[PDB]
Amino acid sequence: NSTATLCLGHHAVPNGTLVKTITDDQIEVTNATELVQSSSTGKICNNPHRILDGIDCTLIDALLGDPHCDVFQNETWDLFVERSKAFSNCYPYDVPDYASLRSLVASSGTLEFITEGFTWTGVTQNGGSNACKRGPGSGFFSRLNWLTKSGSTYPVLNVTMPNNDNFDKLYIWGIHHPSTNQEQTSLYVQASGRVTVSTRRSQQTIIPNIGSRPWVRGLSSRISIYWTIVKPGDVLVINSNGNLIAPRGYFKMRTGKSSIMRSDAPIDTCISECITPNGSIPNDKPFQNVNKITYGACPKYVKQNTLKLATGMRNVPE
Amino acid sequence: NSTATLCLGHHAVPNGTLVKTITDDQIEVTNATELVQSSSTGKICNNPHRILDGIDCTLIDALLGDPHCDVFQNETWDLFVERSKAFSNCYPYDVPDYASLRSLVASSGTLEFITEGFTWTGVTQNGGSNACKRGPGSGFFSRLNWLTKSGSTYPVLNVTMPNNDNFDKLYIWGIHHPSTNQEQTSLYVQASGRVTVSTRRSQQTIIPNIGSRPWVRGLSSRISIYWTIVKPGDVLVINSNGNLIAPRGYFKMRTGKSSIMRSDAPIDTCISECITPNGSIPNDKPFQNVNKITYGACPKYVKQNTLKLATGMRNVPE
Amino acid sequence: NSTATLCLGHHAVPNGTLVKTITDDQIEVTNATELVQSSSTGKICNNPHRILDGIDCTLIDALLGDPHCDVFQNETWDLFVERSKAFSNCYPYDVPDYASLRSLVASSGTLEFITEGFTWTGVTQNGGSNACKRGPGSGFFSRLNWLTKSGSTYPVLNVTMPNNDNFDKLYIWGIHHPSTNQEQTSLYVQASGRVTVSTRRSQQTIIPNIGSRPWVRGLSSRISIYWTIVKPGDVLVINSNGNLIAPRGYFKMRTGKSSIMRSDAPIDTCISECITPNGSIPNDKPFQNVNKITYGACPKYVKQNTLKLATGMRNVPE
Amino acid sequence: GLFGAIAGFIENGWEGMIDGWYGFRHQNSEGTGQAADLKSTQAAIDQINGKLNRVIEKTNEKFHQIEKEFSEVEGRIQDLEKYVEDTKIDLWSYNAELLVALENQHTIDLTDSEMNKLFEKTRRQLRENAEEMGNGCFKIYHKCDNACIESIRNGTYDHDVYRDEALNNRFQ
Amino acid sequence: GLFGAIAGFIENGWEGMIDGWYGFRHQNSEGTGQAADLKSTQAAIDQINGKLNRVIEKTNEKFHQIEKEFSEVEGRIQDLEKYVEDTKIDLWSYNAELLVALENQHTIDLTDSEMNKLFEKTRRQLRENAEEMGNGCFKIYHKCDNACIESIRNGTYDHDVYRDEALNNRFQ
Amino acid sequence: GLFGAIAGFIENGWEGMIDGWYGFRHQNSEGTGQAADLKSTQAAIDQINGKLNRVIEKTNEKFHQIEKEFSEVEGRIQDLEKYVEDTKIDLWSYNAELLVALENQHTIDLTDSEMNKLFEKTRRQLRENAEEMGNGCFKIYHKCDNACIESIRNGTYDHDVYRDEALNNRFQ
Ligand SMILES: *[C@@H]1O[C@H](CO)[C@@H](O[C@@H]2O[C@H](CO)[C@@H](O[C@@H]3O[C@H](CO[C@H]4O[C@H](CO)[C@@H](O)[C@H](O)[C@@H]4O)[C@@H](O)[C@H](O[C@H]4O[C@H](CO)[C@@H](O)[C@H](O)[C@@H]4O)[C@@H]3O)[C@H](O)[C@H]2NC(C)=O)[C@H](O)[C@H]1NC(C)=O
Ligand SMILES: *[C@@H]1O[C@H](CO)[C@@H](O[C@@H]2O[C@H](CO)[C@@H](O[C@@H]3O[C@H](CO[C@H]4O[C@H](CO)[C@@H](O)[C@H](O)[C@@H]4O)[C@@H](O)[C@H](O[C@H]4O[C@H](CO)[C@@H](O)[C@H](O)[C@@H]4O)[C@@H]3O)[C@H](O)[C@H]2NC(C)=O)[C@H](O)[C@H]1NC(C)=O
Ligand SMILES: *[C@@H]1O[C@H](CO)[C@@H](O[C@@H]2O[C@H](CO)[C@@H](O[C@@H]3O[C@H](CO[C@H]4O[C@H](CO)[C@@H](O)[C@H](O)[C@@H]4O)[C@@H](O)[C@H](O[C@H]4O[C@H](CO)[C@@H](O)[C@H](O)[C@@H]4O)[C@@H]3O)[C@H](O)[C@H]2NC(C)=O)[C@H](O)[C@H]1NC(C)=O
Ligand SMILES: *[C@@H]1O[C@H](CO)[C@@H](O[C@@H]2O[C@H](CO)[C@@H](O)[C@H](O)[C@H]2NC(C)=O)[C@H](O)[C@H]1NC(C)=O
Ligand SMILES: *[C@@H]1O[C@H](CO)[C@@H](O[C@@H]2O[C@H](CO)[C@@H](O)[C@H](O)[C@H]2NC(C)=O)[C@H](O)[C@H]1NC(C)=O
Ligand SMILES: *[C@@H]1O[C@H](CO)[C@@H](O[C@@H]2O[C@H](CO)[C@@H](O)[C@H](O)[C@H]2NC(C)=O)[C@H](O)[C@H]1NC(C)=O
Ligand SMILES: *[C@@H]1O[C@H](CO)[C@@H](O[C@@H]2O[C@H](CO)[C@@H](O)[C@H](O)[C@H]2NC(C)=O)[C@H](O)[C@H]1NC(C)=O
Ligand SMILES: *[C@@H]1O[C@H](CO)[C@@H](O[C@@H]2O[C@H](CO)[C@@H](O)[C@H](O)[C@H]2NC(C)=O)[C@H](O)[C@H]1NC(C)=O
Ligand SMILES: *[C@@H]1O[C@H](CO)[C@@H](O[C@@H]2O[C@H](CO)[C@@H](O)[C@H](O)[C@H]2NC(C)=O)[C@H](O)[C@H]1NC(C)=O
Ligand SMILES: *[C@@H]1O[C@H](CO)[C@@H](O)[C@H](O)[C@H]1NC(C)=O
Ligand SMILES: *[C@@H]1O[C@H](CO)[C@@H](O)[C@H](O)[C@H]1NC(C)=O
Ligand SMILES: *[C@@H]1O[C@H](CO)[C@@H](O)[C@H](O)[C@H]1NC(C)=O
Ligand SMILES: *[C@@H]1O[C@H](CO)[C@@H](O)[C@H](O)[C@H]1NC(C)=O
Ligand SMILES: *[C@@H]1O[C@H](CO)[C@@H](O)[C@H](O)[C@H]1NC(C)=O
Ligand SMILES: *[C@@H]1O[C@H](CO)[C@@H](O)[C@H](O)[C@H]1NC(C)=O
Repeated sequence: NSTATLCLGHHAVPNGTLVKTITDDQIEVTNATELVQSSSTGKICNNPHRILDGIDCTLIDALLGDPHCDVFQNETWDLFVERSKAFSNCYPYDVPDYASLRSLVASSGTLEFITEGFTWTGVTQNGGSNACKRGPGSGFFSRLNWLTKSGSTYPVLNVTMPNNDNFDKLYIWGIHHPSTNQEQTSLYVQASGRVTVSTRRSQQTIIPNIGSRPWVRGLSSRISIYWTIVKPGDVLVINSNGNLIAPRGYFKMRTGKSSIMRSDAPIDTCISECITPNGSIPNDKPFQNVNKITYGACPKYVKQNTLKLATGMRNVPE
Repeated sequence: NSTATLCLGHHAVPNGTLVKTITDDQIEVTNATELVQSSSTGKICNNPHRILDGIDCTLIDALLGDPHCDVFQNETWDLFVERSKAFSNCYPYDVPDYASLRSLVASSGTLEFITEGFTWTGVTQNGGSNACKRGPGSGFFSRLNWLTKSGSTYPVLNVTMPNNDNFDKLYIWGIHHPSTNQEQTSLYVQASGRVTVSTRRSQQTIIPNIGSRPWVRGLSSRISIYWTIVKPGDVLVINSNGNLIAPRGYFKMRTGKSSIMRSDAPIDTCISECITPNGSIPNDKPFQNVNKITYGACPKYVKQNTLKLATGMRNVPE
Repeated sequence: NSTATLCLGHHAVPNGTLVKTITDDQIEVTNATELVQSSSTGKICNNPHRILDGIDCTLIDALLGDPHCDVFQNETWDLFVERSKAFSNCYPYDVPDYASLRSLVASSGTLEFITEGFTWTGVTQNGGSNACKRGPGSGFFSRLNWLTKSGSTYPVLNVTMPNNDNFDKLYIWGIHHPSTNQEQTSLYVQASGRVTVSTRRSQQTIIPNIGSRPWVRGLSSRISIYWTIVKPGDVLVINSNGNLIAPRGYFKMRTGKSSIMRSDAPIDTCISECITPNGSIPNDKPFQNVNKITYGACPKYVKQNTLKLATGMRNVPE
Repeated sequence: GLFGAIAGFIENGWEGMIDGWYGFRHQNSEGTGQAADLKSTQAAIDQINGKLNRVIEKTNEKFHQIEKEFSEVEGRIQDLEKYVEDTKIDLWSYNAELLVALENQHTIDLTDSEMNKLFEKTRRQLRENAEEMGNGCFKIYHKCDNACIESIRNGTYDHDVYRDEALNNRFQ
Repeated sequence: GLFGAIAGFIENGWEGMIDGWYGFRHQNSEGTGQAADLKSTQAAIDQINGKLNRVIEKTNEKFHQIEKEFSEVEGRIQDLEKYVEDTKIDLWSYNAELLVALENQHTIDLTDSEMNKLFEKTRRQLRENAEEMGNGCFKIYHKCDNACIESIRNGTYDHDVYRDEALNNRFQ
Repeated sequence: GLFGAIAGFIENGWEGMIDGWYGFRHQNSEGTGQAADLKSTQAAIDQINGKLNRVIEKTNEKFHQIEKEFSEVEGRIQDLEKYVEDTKIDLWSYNAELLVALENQHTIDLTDSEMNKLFEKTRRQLRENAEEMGNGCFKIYHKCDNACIESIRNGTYDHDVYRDEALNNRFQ
């Protein structure tokens, strides 16, 4: 022979992968990679985030000072984990605008409580209850002060507190709703109560609502919880003539990266930067189809369960 | 001739269609299809959805039991249609947070009312009014009970109701705001009223506001409407000493696909899966420019009035 | 030579520009244009928009009639500019739902006030205060009327006002919260006040809260501000027996293009169609990275600081 | 328009073509004729139909939503609802525009590419018995019948039978 | 870069070219020269200008909106407003990025395609009197003047006049 | 699939190719052989890797957000939150779909273009000593050794040494 030949071609694989294109919906290529992370490990790694496990306590009960949440004093968290087995074992209470306070305290990241010296003259301090036993005797919340009449009278309390620091102060107070019209006058000689808490720019006035409620842990009275924020240079004034659950100090308010998450997954000692209510998930892929609630540097939640990206040419076998 | 010729070419049409491209704004192709549905038929088809025509009644009046809406008892809807010619012809009333209750009842999909046996001892039941005639005599709402004094006294009502079923219960109650200070003491001997409704986790206390209002159908008194939701395992307690519009039972609360829509379009017997306040529109195209309020499997509302997609090659005529 | 040559080629430039592509991240082309406007001039041009400079007054104080904001009567704005050096120098007050009223009046675009003739018989009009000096003597807000007892009694005020025009009317009223229980009975002989303002479809009843507050400009009393909207064909009724800050007329309510913006930038006499809190920015580019608060025909706020679009071929130099 | 076949070196279209999208037209020693090619037309039709029926299948089904028309002026909640609705509408209209703008360009370019592919195949078939005249036609330098053009149309042209005659005709 | 003309079989650019974007450069029996081609440059400029003025026309005009900067901490409404704003910004930045990334690629590919189209047209003009030397130039096997290259430039080259001379020059 | 090289005039792939993505396979006077070409494979791999590592780098980091799961029925605020979440999810899924749909098409077209570029370069190298047989192979009309094919593979083939022999072999 006095000639030659030179053929050109490309490679192929026996099994390729089906991908979607602009024209076709199923076209077979030599290789593809997955873009949607759709599985979780099942555990919540405690690095490099600071996770706090709220075993049997919610955030509000750990704020108020429930006797079975006394291990949560001055807890500093980066992410609070709330379990579903949580319950309350103190005086039955109620919070108007509960979600607002829960999100305000969850995003602050601290339970640091500075005690202050209030002067309540003419009343009896450190009221107790048999529904909130702290030890073998009666008790109450550890951050609140239940004031009642001193002997035979209940004067008009009028107290002040200035803010000379350079941070905001959070005060938590409450009002007591009695059960009958006889226990009102046996604790506060006045036949009607009223609580006013005022700063230089706002004011809140609450009046107790006497009535009967369902029995909860042996009581038909209630407590309503309110809060106030004092900014640097402001002042706080508290006026009352009955039905006052006074504060004992203030919480320090911070700003940063902190949140809260309801999940029943255990906690291990791995390392991951993303946390979902199902556990920690890796973040090598841009999208995820596990949960739409996420904390950290997490991929985005999509509705598709699989998306393959082609990293090779078309597959034309023999 | 000892040669030949072989020419290649494509087809063209006399009139083509102008489309937009990445480069050009008007390029002429041989064929194009429309992608934006911009017309409506004018009628609301009643298949395969279950449409309810609220001719002269709103949702709240059909809930309370207006005497000209007594045909709407236990109506089950998939989409409630509210007309603009609707009016009220009973005792003038008022609802705080009206939109919340309207959206809560609209998305439930039922007006099923189970009557319960409450025991009100010491008062007179079945109060009436001359502004809400049901027949030839005086009347009232059919789902509420207007209690007044029995002879010369009005005791403190205190009633309970437990929830032993496995679904949620919706209770609708109210409070009566009188016109003068003489008609207050002639219906409820106490010079001030108060209504407390409480579950194991919430409480609502309302106090009547005596005053004069504009005359509506011959009355200057008012009624305020409130509601409560009792979850399985909970309990309801009602305490009062005057100005109580008691309930007669509970509505059953469901979850599903249901809504409400304001429209003045008639109803026919066609078949369509999408419904707009202009009528039913087909859903063969991905986009629509008719209304941004839609029910069903509807295309998306865009601001453009026409969008043509090319389904052929370019048009180069002779 | 009995042959020739004909070469083809393209142009290149010595310095080209780096752009991003679908494949490459840095590819050098002959020319590129910028798409993100990332600088501001620093001043707010007053053409062709109508800008109003609220030097030392907020919108609410210019609405109520503060004595140092009397130059803002019947101001018509297209964009209200609020400075940070603003303060109040009148009776200390308080607005529940402040943001709602601020956004309602900001988007209306007028402070046009029509005075109306109310008849208050049995009381003393034009009350004053030493914290709101208008000139050398005591004063008050110019749009409100402080009524007190006339000699020895304070009758039950009951007044009406119909709306026969074809526009909506905005009424601004208030309630006075005293400091002690002695100054209540020295201004309004009744030991408890109440204010009811009602239309044919709504009602608002407020009761004063006696208590002490922080000292602001020499006073510990307060004023709470409420508003009502009367639609054409409706009617307004005001009932009271103490603690009423009556209105003097109504504001006219309009609908259009108007808003409000907090900024500390000066105002010049240039021409621009977009306004940001940093000043006016040109709008030749589709995107901007200056501020996410904008008024007018403004580009969209993106997070990228530079985006270059290629307007030439690739650059291959010698 | 990226390959330069349609509206490029082919001057105009053929309005007398009603069988398919692409076809042939020969001028022989026995007269003239015309025909079509099913494969290119079928490929283009399948691609365009796949694209079309890809985009128009539905994805949404909404039953309960928020209120979008109000009769009063209220405040913060109404402002937030109107802002949400305006953002959603403005963000969906941009997608509606961009999808069409991209797909029209891709359709035009693929329908232009099919013609170039057919031309290049026909050129590769006539190995050295034809010359390209620059306007879309081939000059075949040997003498065919109505059965020679049909062998070129159904892909069984045997070039080596007419090689010597064509080479002596074109080069001398 | 899909056709391999720019940065492909053409080694570098011509920095002495200031008339247009694409042009010629001949080496003759009477000297050298240089010129440009208006049609390809005009097509590229028109396409790029159409694209540019397509994207930069405005679509939005907003007058009243929601509050985006707060001085207090309040609760649910402020959280929802901040979430809405963050979602809107994050969803518009992605579009801003993707539009530019796609259009730059399309611009580069079309400006590469125009060169290949010009080259292929010039090759189709010189039917069999020229050979492609592989680096962007044609070797013309007959002898032209400064008036022969200009007939190739303005599209009226007559190949059949120099056919016999070129065929005897290149093949023997 | 726009250039018609892969799945076009090249019938099938080579499953015995394990060195690179593109390669050669010659049939000589001394036997057969096979090899690969590093440059085209490297260009394709670099482009695909650049694209891949372009899309997968992260952009978001969220710490505090709104509530997305509720235990009660409340009213307006919950409805607005659910609407916001549904809109965000529906608007991000469309982008997730469209990005992949566009990039797969571009990847396929570029991996098809590289083959055509290699083919056209190899055709331009063998100036007039080879003929294209229409199925991806060249018939070389002079006699090479295992050292002649390797000069064609590493880009230093000298066509003018075998010109006279090839011209007398192919044309006579
Ligand atoms: C207004 O109306 C409400 C509702 O009807 C009344 O409230 C009820 O008040 C009574 C108080 O007399 C409550 O009774 C008590 O319940 C306790 C808890 O028990 C429940 O659960 C256990 C199982 O865990 C059941 O076995 C039991 O039957 C209950 O259903 C009991 O522990 C109590 O027993 C204790 O205390 C009383 C008094 O201290 C003793 O006499 C008993 O012997 C026993 O030691 C008691 O039975 C009842 O639960 C309340 N119901 C609700 C729904 O809250 C108000 O009293 C009424 N107000 C007025 C002024 O009349
Ligand atoms: C506090 O201030 C308010 C407002 O000023 C007072 O309210 C008004 O109260 C009077 C009651 O005396 C209302 O009067 C009645 O209006 C009825 C409806 O009519 C209106 O529309 C018709 C046309 O459809 C007009 O012709 C008519 O003029 C009205 O404008 C009339 O039908 C009534 O006539 C009936 O009843 C009275 C008493 O029953 C009879 O004496 C009459 O003869 C007639 O049969 C009557 O005219 C008035 O509408 C109220 N105004 C508003 C705006 O609500 C409060 O009374 C006041 N409170 C106190 C304690 O002083
Ligand atoms: C319930 O509790 C509250 C809080 O403790 C009491 O309120 C305080 O009330 C007193 C009134 O006696 C207020 O006192 C006055 O402050 C004015 C403003 O001054 C402040 O700032 C200046 C510097 O600018 C400081 O120098 C000064 O010390 C203050 O800190 C002073 O100008 C006043 O002086 C004037 O008036 C009084 C009476 O008119 C005269 O006797 C004085 O001589 C002087 O002319 C006065 O000192 C105090 O500011 C209030 N505190 C707060 C936080 O509001 C309530 O009084 C109390 N209620 C009851 C019923 O007991
Ligand atoms: C992550 O956890 C969520 C919540 O537990 C899971 O979501 C539920 O999935 C079940 C089974 O499909 C459904 O019946 C529920 O309605 C879902 N709850 C929702 C959507 O709120 C989710 O499946 C988990 N994902 C993984 C990968 O484990
Ligand atoms: C569908 O109904 C809506 C509401 O009735 C129509 O919208 C109105 O159109 C008129 C005329 O253009 C305008 O004056 C109104 O301001 C519109 N109301 C709005 C936008 O809320 C709409 O035109 C109807 N569409 C069709 C196709 O009939
Ligand atoms: C426009 O004004 C805004 C607000 O004054 C500027 O934003 C601030 O920039 C500084 C410096 O980078 C930051 O410390 C602040 O946190 C920013 N405030 C925000 C984001 O609310 C912005 O930089 C200005 N832009 C221009 C181009 O001048
Ligand atoms: C392809 O077209 C050719 C046209 O030439 C067909 O061939 C001819 O077939 C008839 C039928 O037997 C013979 O009489 C002729 O002599 C053939 N002519 C030539 C030039 O071959 C052929 O059958 C067609 N093949 C297919 C598969 O359609
Ligand atoms: C295209 O270019 C050719 C260059 O050759 C132009 O032709 C010449 O025209 C002049 C003017 O009459 C004559 O004197 C020459 O003899 C021509 N030479 C040839 C080789 O034809 C021609 O006019 C140009 N045409 C256009 C339309 O621009
Ligand atoms: C490119 O490939 C050719 C293959 O022919 C290499 O050349 C040969 O080189 C050897 C080594 O000196 C000589 O003995 C042969 O005579 C050469 N043959 C020919 C036909 O030239 C060449 O070295 C390679 N070049 C590169 C840069 O890889
Ligand atoms: C397919 O690509 C992945 C990475 O994208 C790589 O790890 C794998 O080896 C490839 N498959 C083959 C058969 O090479
Ligand atoms: C919490 O921190 C504060 C400030 O450091 C400190 O005063 C207080 O004692 C701490 N709480 C406990 C449990 O000691
Ligand atoms: C244009 O396309 C539509 C469907 O997309 C088809 O029904 C119609 O027949 C086409 N036009 C022509 C002239 O074929
Ligand atoms: C509505 O349904 C309930 C439960 O089935 C039933 O008890 C009641 O009687 C029904 N209402 C009417 C109008 O009968
Ligand atoms: C680059 O383009 C801009 C407009 O897009 C133009 O003004 C400028 O002159 C161009 N650069 C050069 C070197 O021509
Ligand atoms: C404001 O406008 C109204 C109506 O034109 C007018 O009655 C009123 O007097 C104006 N205000 C002043 C400051 O005059």
